[PDB]
Amino acid sequence: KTFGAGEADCGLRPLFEKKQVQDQTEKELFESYIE
Amino acid sequence: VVYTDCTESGQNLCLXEGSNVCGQGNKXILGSDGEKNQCVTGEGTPKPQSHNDGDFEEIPEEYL
Amino acid sequence: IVEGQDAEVGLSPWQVMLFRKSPQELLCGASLISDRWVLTAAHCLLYPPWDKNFTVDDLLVRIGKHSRTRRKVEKISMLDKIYIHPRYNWKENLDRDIALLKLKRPIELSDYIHPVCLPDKQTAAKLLHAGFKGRVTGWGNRRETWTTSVAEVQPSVLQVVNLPLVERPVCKASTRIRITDNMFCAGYKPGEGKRGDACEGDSGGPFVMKSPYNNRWYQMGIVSWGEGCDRDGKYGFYTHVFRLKKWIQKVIDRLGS
Ligand SMILES: *[C@@H]1O[C@H](CO)[C@@H](O[C@@H]2O[C@H](CO)[C@@H](O)[C@H](O)[C@H]2NC(C)=O)[C@H](O)[C@H]1NC(C)=O
Ligand code: NA
Repeated sequence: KTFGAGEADCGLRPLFEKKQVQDQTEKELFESYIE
Repeated sequence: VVYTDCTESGQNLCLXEGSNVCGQGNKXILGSDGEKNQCVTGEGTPKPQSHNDGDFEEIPEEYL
Repeated sequence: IVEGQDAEVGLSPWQVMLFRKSPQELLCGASLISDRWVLTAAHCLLYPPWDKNFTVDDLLVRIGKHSRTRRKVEKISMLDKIYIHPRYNWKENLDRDIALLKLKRPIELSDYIHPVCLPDKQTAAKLLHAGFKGRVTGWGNRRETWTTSVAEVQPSVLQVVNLPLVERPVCKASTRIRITDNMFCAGYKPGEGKRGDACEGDSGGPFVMKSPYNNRWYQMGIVSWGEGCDRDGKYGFYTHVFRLKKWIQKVIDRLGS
């Protein structure tokens, strides 16, 4: 481990993804992929 | 790095003609009133970095 | 960040502030990619036009920070080592504008401190399309210019803005600067309805995109350079992280590192 801890859980926010809660604007990002 | 408007003649790495950088190897001749700026070949002086934001509370001594 | 808004608490737990140690001032943004590695732009550390060439002794990073006091939640760290990409070309308008900072000691993660993911081949294939929006965050100026003092444009809380990827031909036609494959641009077109850009002080910080496939956030870009902030018909430019991933892995995987 020269990278250290953190790769396996990277990118999942404790206050958002981990709680299945969405932030105030991430919907705009997904709309840009779909619409 | 954000290039912002040249503020003195002879500067470079700053916006000179419109929203275009006047790069290294050139220098900005600032127009007076009614004159356009011109980015010409020549040795310029980079426009200096703007004052960094130092308006945070002082961090404790441990972090020298 | 121009035309942004105040970030929610915990929105960007990978956000890092790079600070000069003395005098204490904000230099750049950066991002946490593990418990001991920070990613930023090379020009935040080495920029000969400003006689800038920092050593580890000159710098600190702050992680976990949301707002200026006007507690137990931020971490201040020293750096062990700086790594700048071997082919960073500050004469070639910041081609390969990427650097890694090794933290002096591994940090604990928390609700406010957590690493972002780096993209792989599939992530780049899925997410990098013109019109898809990503998100830029930072502590930089809220406008390019001010009337009286720069303090006018300084934010009290981390700012965020979402911005669309722009087609490469449009990026190239928007500037006379030579754009390489190691850069991309983002931002709204004039009369697209909305605005927004990174600005001074946001350089080095992350452009992230959320994958719908695995619900995770990936850092696709590093704020690199702009001609002004939020000017109509101009776009901000970002280091293309995936294009430089082989170097990141090399550095991280080195036995000494
Ligand atoms: C920026 O400064 C560093 C020194 O911190 C320069 O790097 C090399 O650094 C080592 C360690 O100090 C020295 O032995 C030499 O000066 C260089 N390496 C060797 C052994 O060849 C770096 O050159 C500076 N860069 C610029 C463009 O100013
Ligand atoms: Na613009």
